[PDB]
Amino acid sequence: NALLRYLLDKDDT
Amino acid sequence: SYQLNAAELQALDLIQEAFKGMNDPMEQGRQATSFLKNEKSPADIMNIMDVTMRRFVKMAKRLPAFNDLSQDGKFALLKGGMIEMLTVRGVRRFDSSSGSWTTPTLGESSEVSINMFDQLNADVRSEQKMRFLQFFKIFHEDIRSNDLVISMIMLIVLFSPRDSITDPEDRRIIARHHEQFSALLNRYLESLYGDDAHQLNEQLPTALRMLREISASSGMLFLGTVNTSEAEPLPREFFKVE
Ligand SMILES: C[C@H](CCC[C@H](C)C(=O)O)[C@H]1CC[C@H]2[C@@H]3CC=C4C=C(O)CC[C@]4(C)[C@H]3CC[C@]12C
Repeated sequence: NALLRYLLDKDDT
Repeated sequence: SYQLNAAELQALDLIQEAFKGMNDPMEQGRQATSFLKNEKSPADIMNIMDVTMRRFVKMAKRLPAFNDLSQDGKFALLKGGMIEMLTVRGVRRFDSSSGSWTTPTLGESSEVSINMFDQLNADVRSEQKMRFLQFFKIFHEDIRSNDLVISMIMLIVLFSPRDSITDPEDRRIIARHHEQFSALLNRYLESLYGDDAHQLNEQLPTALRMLREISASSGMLFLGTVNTSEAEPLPREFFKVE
């Protein structure tokens, strides 16, 4: 689930 | 009085804030192209759901309730709840007349037919199709079309106890919010409908059982029908294609 984790952990700002 | 108090109204405002981008336009790219194709393949369906999935991640990250969890707790909730939330978006977006899903930024000529199931993995496609239609049918039309109700159902299922979440404070937070969102949904419906709301609350556990079952049985639906070079990676983390 690498991409889910990446999207969770990213700064969307 | 069934009128909402200030704390309840504020919780609803916050929920609407967290969900406010779900209906934003799509940019040019693989997902939009897939939605705009008249002849959709299984891969196109994965590309479409990618948009919704990405936006659920962003919604969750706005919620103080979600942000009180550990990072591992957040991850477990999203992994455990993604397809359930997606199925609820599916109920909001399904048109019984046309037998198709639409999206609020494109016109009615843009749709995903229910009969797309007929192209998926024959091991599971028939009963998933029937489960989706039966789940859709348990909702009153004015309730499944109410974005606030739909958003709250999404949060009730997102904040579900998950066996892999072991931090006691995460478990406490999740349980409390499950209860709170369920109670808030009932209060909202009481504020609109009075006593008639109570039948809807009594049906919620039946709805949730149907939702958990359909979502838990979805994982192999695309197996054998999709080339990985043509499908977004995020949905491929939830649906096994090879
Ligand atoms: C909500 C979505 C349409 C709108 C998408 C758009 C980006 C939006 O969110 O506005 C539909 C299209 C395909 C549907 C799945 C197909 C098979 C499915 C297989 C099941 O077993 C359950 C339900 C799902 C996940 C469907 C949920 C709703 C989806 C994602």
